Amino acid sequence: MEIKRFGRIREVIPLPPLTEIQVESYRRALQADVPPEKRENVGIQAAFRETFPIEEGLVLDFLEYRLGEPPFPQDECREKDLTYQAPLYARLQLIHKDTGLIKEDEVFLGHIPLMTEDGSFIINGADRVIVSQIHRSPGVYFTPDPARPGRYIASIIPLPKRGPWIDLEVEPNGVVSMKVNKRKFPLVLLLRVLGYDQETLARELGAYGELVQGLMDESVFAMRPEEALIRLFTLLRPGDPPKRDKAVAYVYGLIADPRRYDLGEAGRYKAEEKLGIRLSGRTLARFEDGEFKDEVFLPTLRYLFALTAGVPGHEVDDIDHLGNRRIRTVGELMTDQFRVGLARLARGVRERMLMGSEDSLTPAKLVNSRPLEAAIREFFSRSQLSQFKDETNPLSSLRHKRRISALGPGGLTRERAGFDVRDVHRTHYGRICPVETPEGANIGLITSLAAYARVDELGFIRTPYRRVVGGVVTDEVVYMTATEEDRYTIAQANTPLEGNRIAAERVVARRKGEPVIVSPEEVEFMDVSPKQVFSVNTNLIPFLEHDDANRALMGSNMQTQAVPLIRAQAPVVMTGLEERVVRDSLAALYAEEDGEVAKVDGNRIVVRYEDGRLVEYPLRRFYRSNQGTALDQRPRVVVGQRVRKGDLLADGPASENGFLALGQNVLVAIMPFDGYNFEDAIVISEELLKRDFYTSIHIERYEIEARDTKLGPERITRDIPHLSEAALRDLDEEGVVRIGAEVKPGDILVGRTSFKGESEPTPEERLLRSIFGEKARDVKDTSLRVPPGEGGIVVRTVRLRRGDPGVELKPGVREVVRVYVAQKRKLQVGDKLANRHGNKGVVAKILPVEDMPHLPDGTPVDVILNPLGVPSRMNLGQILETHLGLAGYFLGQRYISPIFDGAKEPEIKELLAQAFEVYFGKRKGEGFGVDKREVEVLRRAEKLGLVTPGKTPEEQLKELFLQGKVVLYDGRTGEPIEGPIVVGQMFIMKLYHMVEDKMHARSTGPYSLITQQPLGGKAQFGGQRFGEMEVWALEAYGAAHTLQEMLTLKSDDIEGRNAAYEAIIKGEDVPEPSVPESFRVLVKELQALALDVQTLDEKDNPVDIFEGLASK
Amino acid sequence: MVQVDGGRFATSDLNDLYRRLINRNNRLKKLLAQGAPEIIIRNEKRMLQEAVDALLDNGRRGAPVTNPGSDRPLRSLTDILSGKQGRFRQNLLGKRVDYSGRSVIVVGPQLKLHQCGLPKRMALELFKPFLLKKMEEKGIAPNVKAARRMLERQRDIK
Amino acid sequence: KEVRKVRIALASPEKIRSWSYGEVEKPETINYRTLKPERDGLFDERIFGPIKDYECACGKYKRQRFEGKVCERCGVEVTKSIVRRYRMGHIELATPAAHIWFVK
Amino acid sequence: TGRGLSFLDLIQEGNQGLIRAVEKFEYKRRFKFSTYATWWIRQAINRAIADQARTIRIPVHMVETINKLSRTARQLQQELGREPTYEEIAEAMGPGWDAKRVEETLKIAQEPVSLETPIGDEKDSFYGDFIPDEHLPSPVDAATQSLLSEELEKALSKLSEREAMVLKLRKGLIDGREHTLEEVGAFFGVTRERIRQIENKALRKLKYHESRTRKLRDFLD
Amino acid sequence: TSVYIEDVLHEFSTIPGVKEDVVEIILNLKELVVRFLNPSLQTVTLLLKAEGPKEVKARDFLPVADVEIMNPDLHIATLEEGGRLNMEVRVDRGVGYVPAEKHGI
Amino acid sequence: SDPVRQYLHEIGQV
DNA sequence: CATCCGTGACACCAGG
DNA sequence: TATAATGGGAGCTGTCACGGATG
Ligand SMILES: [Mg+2]
Ligand SMILES: [Mg+2]
Ligand SMILES: [Zn+2]
Repeated sequence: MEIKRFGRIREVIPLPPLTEIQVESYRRALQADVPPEKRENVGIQAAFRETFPIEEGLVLDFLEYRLGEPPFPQDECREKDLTYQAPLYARLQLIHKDTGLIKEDEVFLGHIPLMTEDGSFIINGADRVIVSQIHRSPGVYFTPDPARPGRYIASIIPLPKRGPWIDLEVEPNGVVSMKVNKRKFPLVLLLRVLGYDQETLARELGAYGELVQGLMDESVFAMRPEEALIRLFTLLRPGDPPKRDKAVAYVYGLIADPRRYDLGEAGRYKAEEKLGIRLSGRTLARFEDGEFKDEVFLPTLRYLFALTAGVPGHEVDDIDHLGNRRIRTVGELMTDQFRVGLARLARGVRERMLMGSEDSLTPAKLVNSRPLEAAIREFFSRSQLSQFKDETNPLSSLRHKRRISALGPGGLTRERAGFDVRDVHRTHYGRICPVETPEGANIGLITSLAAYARVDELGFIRTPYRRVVGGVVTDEVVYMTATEEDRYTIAQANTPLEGNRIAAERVVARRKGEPVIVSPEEVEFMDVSPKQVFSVNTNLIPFLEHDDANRALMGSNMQTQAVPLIRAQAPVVMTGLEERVVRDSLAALYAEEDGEVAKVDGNRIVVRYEDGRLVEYPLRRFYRSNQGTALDQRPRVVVGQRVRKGDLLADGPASENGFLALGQNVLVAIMPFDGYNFEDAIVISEELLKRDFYTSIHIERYEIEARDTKLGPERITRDIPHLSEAALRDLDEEGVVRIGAEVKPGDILVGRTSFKGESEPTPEERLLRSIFGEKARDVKDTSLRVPPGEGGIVVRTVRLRRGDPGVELKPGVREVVRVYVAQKRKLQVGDKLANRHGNKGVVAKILPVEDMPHLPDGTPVDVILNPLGVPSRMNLGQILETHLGLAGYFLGQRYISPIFDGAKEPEIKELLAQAFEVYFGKRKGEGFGVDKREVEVLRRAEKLGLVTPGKTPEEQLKELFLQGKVVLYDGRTGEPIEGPIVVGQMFIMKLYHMVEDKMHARSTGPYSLITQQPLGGKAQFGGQRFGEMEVWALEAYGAAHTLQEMLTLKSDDIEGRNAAYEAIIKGEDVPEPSVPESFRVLVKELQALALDVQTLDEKDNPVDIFEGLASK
Repeated sequence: MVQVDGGRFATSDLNDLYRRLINRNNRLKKLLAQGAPEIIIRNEKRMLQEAVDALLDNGRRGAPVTNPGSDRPLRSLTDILSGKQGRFRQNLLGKRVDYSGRSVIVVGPQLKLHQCGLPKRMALELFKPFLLKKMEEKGIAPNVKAARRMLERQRDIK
Repeated sequence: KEVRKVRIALASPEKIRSWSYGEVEKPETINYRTLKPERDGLFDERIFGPIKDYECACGKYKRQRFEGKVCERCGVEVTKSIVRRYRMGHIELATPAAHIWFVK
Repeated sequence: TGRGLSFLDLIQEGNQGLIRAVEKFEYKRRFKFSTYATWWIRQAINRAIADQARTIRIPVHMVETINKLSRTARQLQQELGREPTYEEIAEAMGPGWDAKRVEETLKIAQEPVSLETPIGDEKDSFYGDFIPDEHLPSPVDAATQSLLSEELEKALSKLSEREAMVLKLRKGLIDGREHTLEEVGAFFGVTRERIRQIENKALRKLKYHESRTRKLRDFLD
Repeated sequence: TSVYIEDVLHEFSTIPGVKEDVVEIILNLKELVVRFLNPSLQTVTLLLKAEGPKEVKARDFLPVADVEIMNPDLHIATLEEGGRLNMEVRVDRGVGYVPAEKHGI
Repeated sequence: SDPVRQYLHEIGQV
């Protein structure tokens, strides 16, 4: 079909590589493609250089490192539950200071995980995504004191866990105090330890009123640097012997040690820029020629005094400014953990270096790699930022990779974050999306990187603007930080241009975020596009300018939850971004060069390129995602087809001809339907099931292990006791279900027998054995069966065994078996649908086609949305999307309407006029006039003021059609809906929240160890929680007996629940309950605290709730 | 000290706190049996008192006791009683219960004010003992155990 | 008798020893080979009770007929295993220690 | 430090070693006290680490073996660029070590995990919360045992008093244990052959009633 | 109402040489119009056998007496060199809409 | 406050 | 009769 | 069992109200 595109804005630059924040950062951290001598002092190279050399005697220095090749490819890692990693070797040399003996060796330090092509990892077989972390950029800040108005706090902040925060304050007594490790002491002492004499401080700070006299203390200048040094060491180390080489060591490690204290390169730059100085390293002072030389303290104190006095050019700092908040990408986080592991390794190195042979020590005998290995393995497996990858659809993975968390190690603790961290700061324009963020506790703390935004080398987020010189908009694009952006008047990307010149006497622009009407002579820059303000998900919402931000948030977040359908369709109304999202997410498979397609298969595509080479592209077919959604590729070319470079060869999941296909284009009518779409519920047509719309494939993995036991081996077998041939029908000879079978709840997937315990048969057992004359078998059925409410078609069975080549399981495990069950889920009552504008709803009713409202030509609608969902939610975009979708239904075309610059109402009405001609002149030619019911609806519409009185039926029907409304017939009666109804095509997705996964119930089941209460969760066949507030409900009702049932007979009255089950199966009324076990647990846990809790009677005589079983 | 499905053991922190206590107590009894000087016995008694402290309310005084290779504080007896996860609020004033389930809700406009729509597969399990009894009352099964075995598999349900 | 009140009070050392079924002298939990509770340890069946209903540790008595009997070979009473949830032990300190609740 | 014991626990064990060294010193040898004291101090610290650093105590010789195994695997990985298999470790361990022995030694040295291990980022889930209790019988188990005892009494009442009592005494439904033919015969006052004959005929009548009514088959699983 | 394909165990499969997966092949077969001429006829088992480079359409079904295919241009599969397709499809008389989960034929 | 500090202080007396 | 400080507490279900 | 060896080392960065201590 034709794709008519709206919009007048020209996109000077395309969207950057969307996962570059991941791939580029990890590349820079590893430097694996860089020969060792050319490496920069960044990343793990910088970690090595920081740790080494290791001294004290012997010396172990570091030459270089190298990363070998992965021992296994990515798919094999995914199957064998391995980690995609590369071996890490480091060439180290040992030197004896006296002997001069130099021994050299390449030591192996374990493995480091490698980032896949799309910017994700594989940790123990599970795809993971390291989420970038936003935090306060290191540097020197000046903030207003909350208590004292005219006073200000000077804060000095290094990288997280790379030095202590320092505070400088003008106390109420006049002296200038410094706070370090929560110790307030006069700064004059440290200034004296730096070698500052009263001469220099008086000539440097005297200009600022009487403030310098707060720095004048005679008892401090009376002593030389060493005495003041020991004085400060005593003030900072109560009890520690103030030795000279101890005080020097502590002060160096606290203020000048580059291996302990470290501003970032960003902190270095920001200190230099703020204080108007230049720094040598990344610390606050130095140890030069034996004495301490100041770097930062005097400039900071000077700026603080100038801010307190009122000297012009000194202002406080906005700590929410995106020029003072920076991002820590995957590389920086992994490097910090690498540095921690290396420090532990160095501690072990020195340990082995003090007591060894002093001659028979090689680098191998000195390096235990384990402390490093763990420090990496802990980061990728148990960090707050090492998140389980969300690959529901390709867009979900891309969005996950582009996230920004204020949480994590070194981040905000939740329940402690205020409004400021969560606010949309003005500097978020173009850098951080103001829409995509979770609703709930994490609001404003998890955010998304804007579409055109880039993180620079220092960590600050930069956004692009076009240069404008003398009213002429160039094509030179400058990427600015927020601090840089605040210098210029920046016009809006929609200002009218006559081709390269600003063609408006008054243009809308920003000055430090403030909106302002300026002249083209004042414009210094211009925006690139509206797209640069919002994230990728938000950018996929057509008519975004018509939706309130609160529902735009939901429509944005819910595309992440769209399930790949077997017949997925791209939206009839797109934003012009549906292609880049498929391409950058590595969803589809494209052509590497120009050439001719040689072979096309269901599993592979072979292409002959202009170089004569025959390149084979395998197709990933029916693979299971982290969320169970099917990720399969399908060939979209055919044999003999000529293809150019970058042409589509295979559609991935949720991709239609290279366009993002997260749902279906359905025909919606917007009207109530007999209460079946009450309160956001949705009514759908059975036709949607008949043509397999909203049908998705889902695969589940089941796993079992046979291990060695103290009581005999577990063996995976078909020889399961007490089972019929009907129970073992679909089991193969080895006991594993056969590929192709249909498994329902209760069916066996893998047979397993386990030896029983002592199992001393109670006399009933012995007598039953004798009566039936059958020996009690030595093993019992512990087979893996299909859980309740699950099942499908077996598609794979994997079996690994001890003694098989290439296989080695964890100790004790004889064998592992995995079974993959695939199911084709149709839409059912209770499944959740949504559109892109925040309209979400659960399918409440599936009517047969004959009951559906239908057009006069007999076409039934697909979905019935309730109009009451629109006004309160203010998301009129979906309305416009419907109107346009109506035109494209009869013209047979889709559309591209970019956000904030797209289809306007008059153009939609032009298209609607053409559509009405296609829709009605057909009927007028086929020999039919206007219908009687149409005449009645037209009378009603005339009453409503929707059509002009006096025109012909065709004219009024065309007027309605231009308003997007049509006559609609009630399928149950044939009479028309009394008014004309909005009908049109809408893009609707099936979210991941399907009732098939959530319906759960339980009579009785497993109970907890200590509490003897039901377990929680569907997977554990658990019971619902009756919490404090449900108890309050029952109390407020007066349901004393129902509540007592909840507290005793149904949860943890052991005798009570057993007796209740027996009474119910016997037809008897349930017994009165007894003491719940958790109160006995409370009594015993209080006794363990030396507290005697005594249940008494009304005579104050003890009552034994333990029935004598605990009294000697 | 329970054995998980994988054959490995999982245990409560109170065991490690008690082991700390018992080791320090026994070392004190032995240091007193011999003629240990003042400094050593004083250090031992201080460590014993702090062991009792970690057992009864860990983290209350001083740095909280952790396990090797972890920053997580060990869960003492005060932590077991106090908080949203303590014994009172988590297990005594509210419990997880049997004969209970949950599912997605959907409007039913045909219901009368006193009715709801309950899926068959939910109500079967929720009312399962009643269903076994009534199945025995009719001819559907010989006894309760046979009725339960008949309901075990979905294909065996008529 | 019906429960009507619940008193709570401080427990004396004599009261605590009244509760206890035996002093825990060793820091051991279970044997690394047999996976059975060690002697005088934190899980000793001699102190806290039998792991299996009406069955002593060694196995000389394994039926309900013996009830309250204490095996002479291993020292484990023959009662319900449920009592391992109810039977306190104790630890005799070489030096008294303050109850931190009443200190901090 | 780091090897399983607190700094102060290590210090106190070293002090115990220092006491031993004091009581074992000999000043005639002209050696300073530190030289002889360091030996006993190291000995006491290492013995303490071996004896106390494991919730499931492992004898000191087995701890030595497990440490030797760890160091062998570490050297093998330092020379192989990957973690060794069981067979390579068995090679490098010498005679008597096969792969199965390495596997058993690694299995026997597995330390337990905390039931209070956190599950999730919210502070509302423990690893122990998902471990079902296997010891205490379920309501279904107790009800099935009760119905089994009731059906057994229903089947035993169809016998005469003597043969029902003979079966109850021979299987333990009376006083727990199972009696011998001589005991039941001296209790009923007949020959052990006669008590065995009436036990046989009781079992035969029970088999006949069970083939007729089938009221006890489902309990046999 | 049912489809068997040689060397195909279940619906989530591919066939070498065939571009369409089995899911798409069954979706195509769902559009097959089959007219019965005999009134008392209830079930017909169409047999299809194809190979080589060809676009297997609905005509390629071996003809059965008193059975006509009303949409013979209906695409079925796109076989390449060496791709073989051997199907047995089953057409029944019926009324209304009956999903596969309810008849399991 | 810090038992290691306290012990290292008591040790520095002898 | 003030300020300073140590210690409490900070929604529910679901799945984790 | 014996050369001599003699004081550690992280820490890493809420928000409020309340009752008790101090100053
Ligand atoms: Mg060997
Ligand atoms: Mg929860
Ligand atoms: Zn015994």
